[PDB]
Amino acid sequence: AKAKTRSSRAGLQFPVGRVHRLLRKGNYAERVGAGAPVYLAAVLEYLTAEILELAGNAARDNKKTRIIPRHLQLAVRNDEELNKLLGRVTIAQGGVLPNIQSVLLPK
Amino acid sequence: AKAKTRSSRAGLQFPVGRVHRLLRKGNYAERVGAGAPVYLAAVLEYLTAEILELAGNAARDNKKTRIIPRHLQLAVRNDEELNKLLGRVTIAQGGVLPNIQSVLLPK
Amino acid sequence: TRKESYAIYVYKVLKQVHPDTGISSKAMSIMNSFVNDVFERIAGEASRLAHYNKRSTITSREIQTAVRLLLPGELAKHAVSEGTKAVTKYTSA
Amino acid sequence: TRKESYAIYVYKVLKQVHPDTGISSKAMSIMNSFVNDVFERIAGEASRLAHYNKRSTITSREIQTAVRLLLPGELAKHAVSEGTKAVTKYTSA
Amino acid sequence: RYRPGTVALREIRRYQKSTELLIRKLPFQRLVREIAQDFKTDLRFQSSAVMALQEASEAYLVALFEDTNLCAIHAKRVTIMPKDIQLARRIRGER
Amino acid sequence: KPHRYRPGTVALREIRRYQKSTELLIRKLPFQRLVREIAQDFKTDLRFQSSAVMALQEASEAYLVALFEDTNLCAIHAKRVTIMPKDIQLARRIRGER
Amino acid sequence: AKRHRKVLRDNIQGITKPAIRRLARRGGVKRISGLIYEETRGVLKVFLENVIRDAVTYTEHAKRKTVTAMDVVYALKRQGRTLYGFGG
Amino acid sequence: AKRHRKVLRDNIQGITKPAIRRLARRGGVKRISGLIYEETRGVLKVFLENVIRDAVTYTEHAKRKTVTAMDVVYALKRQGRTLYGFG
Amino acid sequence: LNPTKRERKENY
DNA sequence: TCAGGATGTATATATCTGACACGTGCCTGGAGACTAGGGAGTAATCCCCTTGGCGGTTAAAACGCGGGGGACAGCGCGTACGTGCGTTTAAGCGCCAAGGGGATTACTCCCTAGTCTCCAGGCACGTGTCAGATATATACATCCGAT
DNA sequence: TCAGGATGTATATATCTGACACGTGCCTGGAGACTAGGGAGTAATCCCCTTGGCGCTTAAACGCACGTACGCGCTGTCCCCCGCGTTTTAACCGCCAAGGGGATTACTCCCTAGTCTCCAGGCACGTGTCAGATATATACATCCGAT
Repeated sequence: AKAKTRSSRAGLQFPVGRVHRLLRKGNYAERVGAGAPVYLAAVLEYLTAEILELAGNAARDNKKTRIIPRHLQLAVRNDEELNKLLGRVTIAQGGVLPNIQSVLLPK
Repeated sequence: AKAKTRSSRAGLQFPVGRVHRLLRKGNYAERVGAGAPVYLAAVLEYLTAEILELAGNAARDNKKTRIIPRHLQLAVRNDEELNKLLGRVTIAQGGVLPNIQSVLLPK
Repeated sequence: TRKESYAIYVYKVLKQVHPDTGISSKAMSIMNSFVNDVFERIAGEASRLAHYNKRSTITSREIQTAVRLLLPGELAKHAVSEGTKAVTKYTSA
Repeated sequence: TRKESYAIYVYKVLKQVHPDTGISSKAMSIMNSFVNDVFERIAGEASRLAHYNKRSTITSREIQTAVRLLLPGELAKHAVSEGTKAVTKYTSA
Repeated sequence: RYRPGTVALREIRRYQKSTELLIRKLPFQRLVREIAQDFKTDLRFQSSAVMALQEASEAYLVALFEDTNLCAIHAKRVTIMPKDIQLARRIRGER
Repeated sequence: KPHRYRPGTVALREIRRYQKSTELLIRKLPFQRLVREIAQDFKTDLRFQSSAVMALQEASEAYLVALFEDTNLCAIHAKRVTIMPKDIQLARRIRGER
Repeated sequence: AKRHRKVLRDNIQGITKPAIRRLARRGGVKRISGLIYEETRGVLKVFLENVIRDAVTYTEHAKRKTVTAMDVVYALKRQGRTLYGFGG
Repeated sequence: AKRHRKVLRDNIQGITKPAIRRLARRGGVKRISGLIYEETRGVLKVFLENVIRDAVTYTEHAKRKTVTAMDVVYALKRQGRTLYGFG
Repeated sequence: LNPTKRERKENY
């Protein structure tokens, strides 16, 4: 017959066959279900889309049309949610979000 | 022929068949060697002996002939290496190591 | 010399949220590493959950609970909603 | 019923080291939990170590390497020495 | 009667020797049930579960109070204050 | 008399110009020399790549910046404005590294 | 006029002032301010919220309605505060 | 007389006062003391020792002689401080 | 090198 | 300082209840073939990394100086903690009632996975380019140290 | 308080390059049979948890009152650290040599694991004891605060 990719069937963008292979080859368990790759692909797709949206907003705010690690760092640290998710992670070439203790400022 | 256990012919006391069973049916790798259970049993036996000897020392230091979680806590926290290995664990019913800051004492 | 990667897929995702912006290569590597990290975290938690309950299989229930138990609150809500709708669409179609 | 314990082996090691003492039930449970925790740490590190090298076999080499990675300082040295002693005695016998 | 601080050092000696529980049992157990009410209705709790929760809470609070005391001593004081405890938590990646 | 800023303003300008860029603040050759000197730690003569040293320097600088932030907070906590070795020690001990 | 339950006390205040002081002494402090009590109550409430949330997630995954000690141990280890003694 | 080295001040001295001061400024401090420049070298040397120890252990197990960026990344992740980017 | 019997603790 | 109190601190006794030793069986680890595929050893190719040395540009780094302001020491002082005593109040401990929740323990099947067998079509790699991000200069408007 | 400087901040502009688009080969994801075992449903059986209560003992928790000592504000007085000018030197490219190390991409093949079949020794569970550790009292010794 004619092939219908699982990514097309589920309506996602991320691969589902590749995720299935990774589950079956990383020996996480003896047998993987048939909806687990789809669920995992959807979750990864959602997280990627959300962080990319924040990064693009930051890039526009910086008058640039290309995401960079600094923009990723700003997107992650500026919201209290991806900051907690990516707590221990150090994004290379990220820098720090700027703040100065109010005590240090002059009169 | 007569059967002798791998624990005995290895010289150890900790079980080797049980360790092999766990390694196999633990989803750690597809296929398991034949010296890894022996090595793991030896290491577990060494660590157990070390901590037990320290605990027994503490127990006799308090004039008692049965190791209790308090003595386990005391031995673990007084030995620095075991303290680093078990830095993040909390032995239940272990109490705390006695310590009063020098500044707080009276003049 | 074939090295699997997520660059094509994250680029397809990017080109529908912000249909005009681009992305540099170093940022692309960072995103690929991020996706690998999240995948590994979720898969490992699901494996441990399956081990705890004597189940020998991983399925959508373990994936969903691993998501709900790793992602913080409000983010996990949307993550599980989207995962569920994708799975239902896959099963129906 | 029929839950595996390690308790008898811990008591055997105790009666080897200090042949006049004993262990309360809470201490025995704590020690069993410690053995299980360190076992799962070593096994997980060995599993990841084998997966990193495109290797599909747990063996004594990466058991030793996981021991060296997790145990700090003198513990690693003594444990490695004892493990090698035991494995060579086993193969010889 | 006694000069100030004498009873304090005495109580520190008392409570660093013991291994018992410090928060009352039933008040903590009631707090646990009440705070677990919101996540999901009609949850049961067994005594071992509640006891493990209390052990964890006591250990956490004791370590926190050590950190707070060290912060207070660092600032040339002996009394602890919410400033000290806030600094201690926020420097540990919690706040 | 020539123009001379009061003590503090140049420091504030440096703060707000270094909290905005992303480069590396430790020089690559000195850091690499230090790394290879330490690398007689549990082996002998070794070969390092370039990405290895770059990653190591990234992690090192991130760690040091975080430590300095915690130290600054500790120094402010004592109603002081100069960081001190006691601040370093307190901050590094509360985190659990000492 | 007391058919309703007008009489009731808050649960977080069940963590008494002398209990806070006992914890403080075992920590090794010598003088306690007046606001340590409220701040400690807040901190304890937050910690319990997190741990119990994860434990309940485990239990409801397992299709049960009782939070077991082993489930609490799982949640606590996940938070990163492994606890020895209650099995596992 | 001079075939002996008599050279190479310690490599930890290569982490200079202004580099330490730049790190401090990015941290956000205004006024610095004079012994910070020694305490920070101590802590840096300790951190590097730990990370390099783990990386070299991974390299030795892999039976190579080259420390790889992936080995460094694995060492950092084991220590508990993940690094996105390299690898 | 047959490592044996390390810095055993002293009192308690 | 010394005697007056208050507080751990050893010590003998009785209680007990928790650790330890002992028999059963059943289940799992061991002996013993049989086999196939993972891994060790080999050969070929190419790119990266070493060690010792050289030459050059040019920003940072080292040094010195002067001057301010931030630190640390004292001096009150007036709270806000402590310590102690009396008294409620709640923790803990028992007991009553009936259920549901749950964890084995033991069969049954359905169905949903893994396995193999082709076979096209996703995707990774190797090719262009041109649009975005640079570095440049300049005018400006915008805080900072003295009236 | 107002005029006098030094410093980002915008502006516009020529340049570099590294994202983005396109075409091919290869491998792997999908379609399609076949099957077997994991898990879902059922249904006994025993033990724990719940939600209402009730009555009792006995320490802790609370409240109240002196009453110190210490946290805080002010003042003083150094001295140490920052800002700035001046050298100089070490990083940073660019180079050169040869060879080794590490990744691929095939071939080969031994040997060491999993997979079975039996089969007995582990070891866990259910009992029945004793002794190590309390709890009281009880006398002893041993700081601490006020005359």
